[PDB]
Amino acid sequence: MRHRKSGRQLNRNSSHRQAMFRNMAGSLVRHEIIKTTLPKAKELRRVVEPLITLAKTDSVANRRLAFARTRDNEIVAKLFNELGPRFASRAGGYTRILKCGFRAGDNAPMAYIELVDR
Amino acid sequence: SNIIKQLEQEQMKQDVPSFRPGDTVEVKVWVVEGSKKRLQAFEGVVIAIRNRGLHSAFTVRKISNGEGVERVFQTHSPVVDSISVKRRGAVRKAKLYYLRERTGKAARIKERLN
Amino acid sequence: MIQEQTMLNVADNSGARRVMCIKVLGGSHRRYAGVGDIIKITIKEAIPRGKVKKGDVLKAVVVRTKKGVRRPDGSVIRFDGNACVLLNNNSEQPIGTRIFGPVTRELRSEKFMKIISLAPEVL
Amino acid sequence: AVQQNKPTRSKRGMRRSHDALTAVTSLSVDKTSGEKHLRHHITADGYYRGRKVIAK
Amino acid sequence: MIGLVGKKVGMTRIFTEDGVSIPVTVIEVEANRVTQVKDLANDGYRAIQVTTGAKKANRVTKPEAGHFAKAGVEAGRGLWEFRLAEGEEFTVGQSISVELFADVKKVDVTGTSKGKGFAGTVKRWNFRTQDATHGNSLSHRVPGSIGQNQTPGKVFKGKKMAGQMGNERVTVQSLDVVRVDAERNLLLVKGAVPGATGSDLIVKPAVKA
RNA sequence: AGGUACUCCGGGGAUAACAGGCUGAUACCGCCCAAGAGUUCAUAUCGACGGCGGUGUUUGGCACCUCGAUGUCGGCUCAUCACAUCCUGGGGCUGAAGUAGGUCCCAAGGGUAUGGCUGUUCGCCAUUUAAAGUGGUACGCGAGCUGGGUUUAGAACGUCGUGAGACAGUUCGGUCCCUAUCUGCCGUGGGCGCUGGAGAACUGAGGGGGGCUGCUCCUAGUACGAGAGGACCGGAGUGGACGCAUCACUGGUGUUCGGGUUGUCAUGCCAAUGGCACUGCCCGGUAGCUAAAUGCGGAAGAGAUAAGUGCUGAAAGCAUCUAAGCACGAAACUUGCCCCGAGAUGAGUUCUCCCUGACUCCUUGAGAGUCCUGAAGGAACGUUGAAGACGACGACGUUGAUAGGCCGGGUGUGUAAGCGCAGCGAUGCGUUGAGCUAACCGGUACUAAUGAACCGUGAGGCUUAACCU
RNA sequence: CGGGUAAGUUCCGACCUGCACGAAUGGCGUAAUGAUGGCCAGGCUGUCUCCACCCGAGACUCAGUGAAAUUGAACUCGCUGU
RNA sequence: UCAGGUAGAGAAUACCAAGGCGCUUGAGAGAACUCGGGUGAAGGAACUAGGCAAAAUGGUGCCGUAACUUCGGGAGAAGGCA
RNA sequence: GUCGAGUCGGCCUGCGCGGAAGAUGUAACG
RNA sequence: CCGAACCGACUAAUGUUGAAAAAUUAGCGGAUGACUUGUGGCUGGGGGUGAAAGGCCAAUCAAACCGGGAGAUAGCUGGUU
RNA sequence: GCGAGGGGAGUGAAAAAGAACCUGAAACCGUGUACGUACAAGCAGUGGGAGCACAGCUGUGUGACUGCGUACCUU
Ligand SMILES: [K+]
Ligand SMILES: [K+]
Ligand SMILES: [K+]
Ligand SMILES: [K+]
Ligand SMILES: [K+]
Ligand SMILES: [K+]
Ligand SMILES: [K+]
Ligand SMILES: [K+]
Ligand SMILES: [K+]
Ligand SMILES: [K+]
Ligand SMILES: [K+]
Ligand SMILES: [K+]
Ligand SMILES: [K+]
Ligand SMILES: [K+]
Ligand SMILES: [K+]
Ligand SMILES: [K+]
Ligand SMILES: [K+]
Ligand SMILES: [K+]
Ligand SMILES: [K+]
Ligand SMILES: [K+]
Ligand SMILES: [K+]
Ligand SMILES: [K+]
Ligand SMILES: [K+]
Ligand SMILES: [K+]
Ligand SMILES: [K+]
Ligand SMILES: [K+]
Ligand SMILES: [K+]
Ligand SMILES: [K+]
Ligand SMILES: [K+]
Ligand SMILES: [K+]
Ligand SMILES: [K+]
Ligand SMILES: [K+]
Ligand SMILES: [K+]
Ligand SMILES: [K+]
Ligand SMILES: [K+]
Ligand SMILES: [K+]
Ligand SMILES: [K+]
Ligand SMILES: [K+]
Ligand SMILES: [K+]
Ligand SMILES: [K+]
Ligand SMILES: [K+]
Ligand SMILES: [K+]
Ligand SMILES: [K+]
Ligand SMILES: [Mg+2]
Ligand SMILES: [Mg+2]
Ligand SMILES: [Mg+2]
Ligand SMILES: [Mg+2]
Ligand SMILES: [Mg+2]
Ligand SMILES: [Mg+2]
Ligand SMILES: [Mg+2]
Ligand SMILES: [Mg+2]
Ligand SMILES: [Mg+2]
Ligand SMILES: [Mg+2]
Ligand SMILES: [Mg+2]
Ligand SMILES: [Mg+2]
Ligand SMILES: [Mg+2]
Ligand SMILES: [Mg+2]
Ligand SMILES: [Mg+2]
Ligand SMILES: [Mg+2]
Ligand SMILES: [Mg+2]
Ligand SMILES: [Mg+2]
Ligand SMILES: [Mg+2]
Ligand SMILES: [Mg+2]
Ligand SMILES: [Mg+2]
Ligand SMILES: [Mg+2]
Ligand SMILES: [Mg+2]
Ligand SMILES: [Mg+2]
Ligand SMILES: [Mg+2]
Ligand SMILES: [Mg+2]
Ligand SMILES: [Mg+2]
Ligand SMILES: [Mg+2]
Ligand SMILES: [Mg+2]
Ligand SMILES: [Mg+2]
Ligand SMILES: [Mg+2]
Ligand SMILES: [Mg+2]
Ligand SMILES: [Mg+2]
Ligand SMILES: [Mg+2]
Ligand SMILES: [Mg+2]
Ligand SMILES: [Mg+2]
Ligand SMILES: [Mg+2]
Ligand SMILES: [Mg+2]
Ligand SMILES: [Mg+2]
Ligand SMILES: [Mg+2]
Ligand SMILES: [Mg+2]
Ligand SMILES: [Mg+2]
Ligand SMILES: [Mg+2]
Ligand SMILES: [Mg+2]
Ligand SMILES: [Mg+2]
Ligand SMILES: [Mg+2]
Ligand SMILES: [Mg+2]
Ligand SMILES: [Mg+2]
Ligand SMILES: [Mg+2]
Ligand SMILES: [Mg+2]
Ligand SMILES: [Mg+2]
Ligand SMILES: [Mg+2]
Ligand SMILES: [Mg+2]
Ligand SMILES: [Mg+2]
Ligand SMILES: [Mg+2]
Ligand SMILES: [Mg+2]
Ligand SMILES: [Mg+2]
Ligand SMILES: [Mg+2]
Ligand SMILES: [Mg+2]
Ligand SMILES: [Mg+2]
Ligand SMILES: [Mg+2]
Ligand SMILES: [Mg+2]
Ligand SMILES: [Mg+2]
Ligand SMILES: [Mg+2]
Ligand SMILES: [Mg+2]
Ligand SMILES: [Mg+2]
Ligand SMILES: [Mg+2]
Ligand SMILES: [Mg+2]
Ligand SMILES: [Mg+2]
Ligand SMILES: [Mg+2]
Ligand SMILES: [Mg+2]
Ligand SMILES: [Mg+2]
Ligand SMILES: [Mg+2]
Ligand SMILES: [Mg+2]
Ligand SMILES: [Mg+2]
Ligand SMILES: [Mg+2]
Ligand SMILES: [Mg+2]
Ligand SMILES: [Mg+2]
Ligand SMILES: [Mg+2]
Ligand SMILES: [Mg+2]
Ligand SMILES: [Mg+2]
Ligand SMILES: [Mg+2]
Ligand SMILES: [Mg+2]
Ligand SMILES: [Mg+2]
Ligand SMILES: [Mg+2]
Ligand SMILES: [Mg+2]
Ligand SMILES: [Mg+2]
Ligand SMILES: [Mg+2]
Ligand SMILES: [Mg+2]
Ligand SMILES: [Mg+2]
Ligand SMILES: [Mg+2]
Ligand SMILES: [Mg+2]
Repeated sequence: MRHRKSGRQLNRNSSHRQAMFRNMAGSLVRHEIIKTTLPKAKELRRVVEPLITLAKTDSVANRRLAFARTRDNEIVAKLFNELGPRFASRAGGYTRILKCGFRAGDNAPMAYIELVDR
Repeated sequence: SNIIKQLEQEQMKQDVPSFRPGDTVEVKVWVVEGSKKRLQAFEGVVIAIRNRGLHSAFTVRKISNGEGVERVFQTHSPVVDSISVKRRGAVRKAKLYYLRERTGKAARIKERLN
Repeated sequence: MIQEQTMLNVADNSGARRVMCIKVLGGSHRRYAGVGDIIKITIKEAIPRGKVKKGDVLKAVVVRTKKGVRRPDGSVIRFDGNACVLLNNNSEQPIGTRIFGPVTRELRSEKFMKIISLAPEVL
Repeated sequence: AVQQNKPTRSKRGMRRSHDALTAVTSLSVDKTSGEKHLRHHITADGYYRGRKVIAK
Repeated sequence: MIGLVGKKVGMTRIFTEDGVSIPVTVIEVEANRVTQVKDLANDGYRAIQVTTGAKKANRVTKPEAGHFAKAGVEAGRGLWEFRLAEGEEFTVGQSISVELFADVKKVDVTGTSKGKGFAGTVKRWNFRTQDATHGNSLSHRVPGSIGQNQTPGKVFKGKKMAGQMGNERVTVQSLDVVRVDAERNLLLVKGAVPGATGSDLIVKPAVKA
């Protein structure tokens, strides 16, 4: 049973999952749109959108939290200097997912995920 | 959740004093022996607190007549007549289960000055 | 929560120091004895000139347990060890004359009133 | 564990009576580009619900 | 004696003044609305059909809406029947409230138990496990033997095996009625009842009593 | 003349060891006669000398099946039946005062120990229990587990033998394979049917589950008894074991939350952080799942009975429970309780909803085709769920709280960072119960749930009644 | 027979009635040594009472590739009998 | 044959350098059951042929250490403190 | 003594009754 | 003596149409010696070699492998249009 | 896909003689049509037999329902 549980295992262990979404969150902030599998995209929302919410309040402590969660200073700078202000009046929902068919190699269901003002 | 909130709010005590893990508290509980009702004191260190609304509880540890005893009180129970802090303790942890392996000098808790 | 093979301390001055439960009395397949339950015991350690000897088989009433007792409001009382009071195998009256440490109100019955009266504290 | 008797071609077909594929019920038509597409998916040219959502 | 349809709100406790904590299941019983009365002449048996709660119009089909409209009542979230005793009478469109239980001491509560999915024999039927060690090969939670030998040469019907567990109708009998609160549409029964929070419950006066 | 357990080939179920079969001497269980025992008294209880059966349970006889293989003793797991009944229920007789027994009859609903020793089954012992039943099921169960014993190859002792070797003598060591086609069984779907289509609520043929019991108290120290002792009947409470549900409480888990900390590498460095070391090691803990947690259950009642007890009553002027007639009588039976259930093809009922076009051809009929039409509803797709292996089932799709985010709260952890102060410094203190906080609660259209398209039709056979036209 | 255990067909100490020990196919002892055989205790624990939860890899679904033993023929049910 | 850094007695071990790699099916899901692991209330060998497996102990310095002995041992006995 | 027409128990013989408990399911007329 | 490399193989689980015709994983023994290892040499089938298990002598051992006597013989089993 | 493979064109008496090449059997696997088949229990046939389709009352195909019916070899 998994009654009321949240989060996808994605056939990984916990440290792999955490590292993967740290990399993928960085790619989405950097490129503003990426293509990935539909389940990974849905999981990425719960990682990236709290980072943008954090970036709405610029302070030393918040930059350090964001650095702790991304480990990339170029990503932290873009979060606080660009994305935070771009989304300052939006109450959540900073990303959108667009389904785009099936991967050739393994028939995986694919999707684009982008920032909503891209 | 408003229905159960209303049912729980009307039963909650309004005079529970503030206390922390590490404090020494005295709890007065009702004891019935036949037709008579009287208050019995239980005084010791608060080693755990469960904050859960009407279901709040706290655990008090004492060494009584050569034996360690723990009592888990249900905070809003009418069996508990009153609670009072005798001494304020200075600890770091929320739960002081490590005191179960300590006696005498090793089980002392520094006083919290404030 | 006492079962066969559980070792218990002795809360009296009968002379026994350590006893082992060898039967939970009072029912087929009965698993556990708690506070206020009668068990069969064997004496595993005794003081030299006491009233009972190592290897004796007799009865006892459990008076303190680590699992504890629940009260009608949901509260719990737990002790640091398991302890019992030795009883005569036939009359089920205590063998010692003194009781050590606290006991609980679960003993407040006609059968164990002597224990209640001798105890230094009843919780 | 293994069969004692060779199953027949009839029984083989009966087992496969649930294997047939199902065609897509119907495709959707983009209101701007007129492309057909899987419903709730973008078109081959990058439209969704009439908006050019992605380049190429 | 008829029952009422309610909703499992959750569990809590009622402290009494004498120091007892009573665990209770909180059941919300909104007004049950009589949608059809069945009788011997037309239906061969005596019962009422009730509805309760509310339903959004665009999820009410035309066959359902016409049935509610004939009774003159607003659509509820479902329909349930209760057989009538010999001296019981109701009329279509009548509302029945939780005050029905005002003087009822004990009730039976029926619900759909929580779903455990596919369950093994240890959990489903309380089978004992085999050795964790002492040489056991791949057979720690498995069922063991399932029959005899050449006689009878088959497995008997009703053999206890793994399969779906829970998610089925269950009745718990003879629960104390702790409080009837008609102003808040509340029924408080002592103890637990089947089903998850939010699920439908059927409450009737206890059959054993 | 011998050995082979270091072994080998050709054969045999022509022929043994296991299990089946036939048989029933033997075994076990009934019964008949009644010498006697029992103060008297054959029959309360035993029953000598002898007699007659039943079972298929023992030890055996036979050699019919299997030697181109039907794996063994014991344990473990899971059972199922019989009744010659161990407990509980009902009863007759007693050498039955009571309590407690003896013996026989009825009764198979449910229940029916844990340990020490030994490979043990068994048995003895310790301590329980209402009781610790007897048997059948390949001495039930190794394509379910074990492998201690028996029964390969190593080695030794006693013993036998000149010796190789041997011994249901002993001793230490010694590979247990199989991905389930069919039957069966547990679950879960798809198809078509049920006669116009569709959405619901049902009826209940039939099936399954459940059915155990202790102790204390009252009745009552009453009845009984010289005392010692000590009830029936009836009532109340509280347990054991078992079962179902649940998570409010008490707790476990909680690699998705917070903190402490060792070694090391990195982010330029300080400070702050991250990676790796079993989650590095640990301390706490939310939701969920859960037992040790806490609610509930076994029934009462009814019907027809078993053994047994009777009423009235002749045959047979009496007597007689029986022949006619009438009445009691048990956990067994049929119900009552819970669940499934119309594929119940004997395919049932009730409520509601929907469809009221045109034409042509033919072999002329429950015929075929084209045009127009496309309902109720369904499905699909999407967002999903204390629903779930997949199907299925439930919620929701902008006329929207379905999921994520967001806002507020709760909970958990336990006073973040930065700055300042004190101290030589480790560190302490202030800002500060701070900061962070999953699955929780209450809100909120910010994101994603698209207009459509698809399936499903167009008033529903014949015959005969009844009623009206 | 004694010891150990509530209880000990094993173990230890004895007795001698050695079925069928016995002196280099050596007798009786023996400190140390042994992945050697037997027995007991402290610690320790999911071995067990009695299992619960969790993390991973399979099992399950989708896409790609794609085996095996076996097989007289099958329209391959229960029971009681034969 | 060669043998860097930090910790370390070390060529053990942990994390790294130079250098080299992610192991030639993937994507989901988050049932039973199997495999490899983590934690567990109360009890603590009751398990079993047998404590099998697991849990546990574990370093350095110092204090201290019995029977027995072939005088070497036994001995890191045991136990304890920092 | 009353009561007023049958009564009693051997033998042989036909058919029946009890004696009569078993294991997956009626299951000892197919 | 403790313990890596190196040489072994006591226990358990897995695996048993294996990743492997003897392994993997966690533990285990020896580890300056009757030690271990490279290269080359020698011993030949009733023969070798053997700290001895009938062990080993190319995945073969109570008498190796290959070819020949050879279509050994088969009072046995199968089959025979 | 500057593929594989194929369709045309052309050669030839013939290309279902196209190089995976004379003939091209059987097992085995398909597409199309006719009839049967979703209340029915077993060596699957045989005797009886309705209905439907087809070709000219008959011939062919199918076979509802029903009596009977446990393969072959060896030993
Ligand atoms: K269960
Ligand atoms: K010979
Ligand atoms: K031999
Ligand atoms: K016989
Ligand atoms: K016989
Ligand atoms: K008899
Ligand atoms: K044989
Ligand atoms: K049995
Ligand atoms: K009885
Ligand atoms: K009797
Ligand atoms: K019975
Ligand atoms: K043993
Ligand atoms: K024996
Ligand atoms: K057998
Ligand atoms: K086996
Ligand atoms: K066996
Ligand atoms: K078998
Ligand atoms: K079969
Ligand atoms: K039944
Ligand atoms: K809980
Ligand atoms: K919890
Ligand atoms: K670090
Ligand atoms: K009479
Ligand atoms: K129907
Ligand atoms: K939301
Ligand atoms: K601070
Ligand atoms: K601070
Ligand atoms: K806080
Ligand atoms: K000699
Ligand atoms: K000597
Ligand atoms: K050894
Ligand atoms: K030894
Ligand atoms: K390392
Ligand atoms: K799955
Ligand atoms: K050398
Ligand atoms: K040799
Ligand atoms: K060779
Ligand atoms: K030779
Ligand atoms: K040709
Ligand atoms: K061909
Ligand atoms: K036929
Ligand atoms: K043959
Ligand atoms: K033969
Ligand atoms: Mg959720
Ligand atoms: Mg995978
Ligand atoms: Mg890690
Ligand atoms: Mg066969
Ligand atoms: Mg298929
Ligand atoms: Mg579920
Ligand atoms: Mg068990
Ligand atoms: Mg194995
Ligand atoms: Mg295993
Ligand atoms: Mg030998
Ligand atoms: Mg042979
Ligand atoms: Mg035999
Ligand atoms: Mg026999
Ligand atoms: Mg024969
Ligand atoms: Mg013969
Ligand atoms: Mg046979
Ligand atoms: Mg064979
Ligand atoms: Mg067989
Ligand atoms: Mg009987
Ligand atoms: Mg019966
Ligand atoms: Mg009954
Ligand atoms: Mg022992
Ligand atoms: Mg033993
Ligand atoms: Mg057997
Ligand atoms: Mg048996
Ligand atoms: Mg078998
Ligand atoms: Mg197996
Ligand atoms: Mg063995
Ligand atoms: Mg060995
Ligand atoms: Mg096996
Ligand atoms: Mg269906
Ligand atoms: Mg039943
Ligand atoms: Mg809760
Ligand atoms: Mg907790
Ligand atoms: Mg934890
Ligand atoms: Mg630093
Ligand atoms: Mg690194
Ligand atoms: Mg590394
Ligand atoms: Mg009754
Ligand atoms: Mg008469
Ligand atoms: Mg009863
Ligand atoms: Mg389902
Ligand atoms: Mg807090
Ligand atoms: Mg910090
Ligand atoms: Mg918050
Ligand atoms: Mg003895
Ligand atoms: Mg002894
Ligand atoms: Mg001896
Ligand atoms: Mg000798
Ligand atoms: Mg000799
Ligand atoms: Mg001599
Ligand atoms: Mg000699
Ligand atoms: Mg000699
Ligand atoms: Mg010697
Ligand atoms: Mg050695
Ligand atoms: Mg596949
Ligand atoms: Mg059969
Ligand atoms: Mg180094
Ligand atoms: Mg290394
Ligand atoms: Mg799953
Ligand atoms: Mg898993
Ligand atoms: Mg496991
Ligand atoms: Mg562990
Ligand atoms: Mg534990
Ligand atoms: Mg803990
Ligand atoms: Mg513990
Ligand atoms: Mg212990
Ligand atoms: Mg034992
Ligand atoms: Mg045992
Ligand atoms: Mg071990
Ligand atoms: Mg370990
Ligand atoms: Mg050391
Ligand atoms: Mg007769
Ligand atoms: Mg029967
Ligand atoms: Mg070797
Ligand atoms: Mg190894
Ligand atoms: Mg050594
Ligand atoms: Mg060494
Ligand atoms: Mg030669
Ligand atoms: Mg030999
Ligand atoms: Mg070889
Ligand atoms: Mg030879
Ligand atoms: Mg010749
Ligand atoms: Mg030849
Ligand atoms: Mg070409
Ligand atoms: Mg030619
Ligand atoms: Mg050709
Ligand atoms: Mg062909
Ligand atoms: Mg039928
Ligand atoms: Mg049909
Ligand atoms: Mg069939
Ligand atoms: Mg026939």
